[PDB]
Amino acid sequence: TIWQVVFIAFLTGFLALVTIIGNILVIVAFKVNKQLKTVNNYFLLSLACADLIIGVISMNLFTTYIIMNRWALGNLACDLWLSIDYVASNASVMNLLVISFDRYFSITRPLTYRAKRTTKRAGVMIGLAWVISFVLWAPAILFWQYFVGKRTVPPGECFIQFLSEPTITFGTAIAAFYMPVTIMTILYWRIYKETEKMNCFEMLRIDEGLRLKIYKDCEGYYTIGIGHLLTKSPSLNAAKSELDKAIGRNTNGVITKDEAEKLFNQDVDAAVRGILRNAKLKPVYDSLDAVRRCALINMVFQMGETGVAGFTNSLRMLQQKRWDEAAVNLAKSRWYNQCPNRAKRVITTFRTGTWDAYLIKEKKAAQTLSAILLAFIITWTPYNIMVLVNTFCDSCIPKTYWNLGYWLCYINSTVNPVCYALCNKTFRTTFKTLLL
Ligand SMILES: C[N+]1(C)[C@@H]2C[C@@H](OC(=O)C(O)(c3cccs3)c3cccs3)C[C@H]1[C@@H]1O[C@@H]12
Repeated sequence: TIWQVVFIAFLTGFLALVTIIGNILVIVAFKVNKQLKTVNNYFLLSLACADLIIGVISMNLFTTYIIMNRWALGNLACDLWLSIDYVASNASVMNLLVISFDRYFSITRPLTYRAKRTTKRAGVMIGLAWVISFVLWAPAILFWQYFVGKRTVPPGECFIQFLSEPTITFGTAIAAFYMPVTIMTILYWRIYKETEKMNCFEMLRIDEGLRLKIYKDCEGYYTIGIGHLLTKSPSLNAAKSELDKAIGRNTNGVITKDEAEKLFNQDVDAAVRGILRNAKLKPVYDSLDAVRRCALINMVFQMGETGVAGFTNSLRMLQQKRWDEAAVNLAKSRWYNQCPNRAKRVITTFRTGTWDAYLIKEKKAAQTLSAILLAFIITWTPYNIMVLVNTFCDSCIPKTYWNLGYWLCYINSTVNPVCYALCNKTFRTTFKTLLL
């Protein structure tokens, strides 16, 4: 009978169609919307590119492989198929690594990486990923039968020769899947917790500013980098003494772009830990929303834990949601008189709720990473765990389970473009305007 084989093959063909029309919709949408011409979208573009080539070639040739239960198109066809397949998938997981380190460096490195990232740099990183994936797999497959001497793969099958042993296969699974997964997992949980601090920075870049030399605040106080007050005394000799105390060497005045970035984070974390430690700042910080929190930090980042602890009547109104009543309550202080230009933008935040005074695009959690990673894990885990199982025995895993797990790794490339439309609304309207 085996008509179910033809039926299932048609389903996989349908699945392959959904994959290729889903990925080409992403490619087209990116090149016609103009509003999606950002860096992170270009990473999703290449991810869609890798899913496209693996959804138009790999899924089709594997369908015929399980259909006729053999490989009857020579050895070169099998070698080139597995090469392109593995490279594309390895470029896919490296791309996921790129995205993971992308918006993580956008957090930890506001100046080194975040303030220096173009579409050209993205193409280099992606291009580098494909080159690495190429060198790792393509010569390893092709030039292996020309290395040992004779081909192990018999006419009628199609697999990898240097993955004969289950030990070397499991080792590759660790270094190419388990290791990237744990990293992306660690990074993601260090993004979801540290996404609120990204916008905390842009406020301090407007108020305090950025400079490598040593200047003076809106009152004549020595400060280097991003709002880091070295000292309060009008003496330059002792000002640099505190500067070199934070760096580690004789800067003789000026610093670099990475040093200023480092000294910035040392004062922000000290402020936040200065809020939680303080008995009059901790309940206030926990009574405000995540958006109103950076505004409070801006006060602590400047005045200090003590300076903000001197506003008793003010902190009481913040907890009691007396925003407009606290807006005028903060307009009667030395801070509002000495450096008033920035105070107008801080107080406005406490009475409205949004940062329309500072403008700045809002950034909340990782809306894209959660979908694509969970999809990537759930789909590929039944295969890699099966490799772990296959390692400690032989006939413990049937060929059917290998084919299914191989297909589960294929639907990963199918769900990935669907994850794009199941998140951002800009991708939604662009997938809707198309096709008409
Ligand atoms: C979807 N794939 C195309 C197929 C199944 C998956 O296989 C895996 O997840 C593996 O750990 C292994 C494949 C083979 C031995 S260990 C990876 C390989 C490369 C990057 S991760 C991922 C890729 C890989 O080509 C196979």
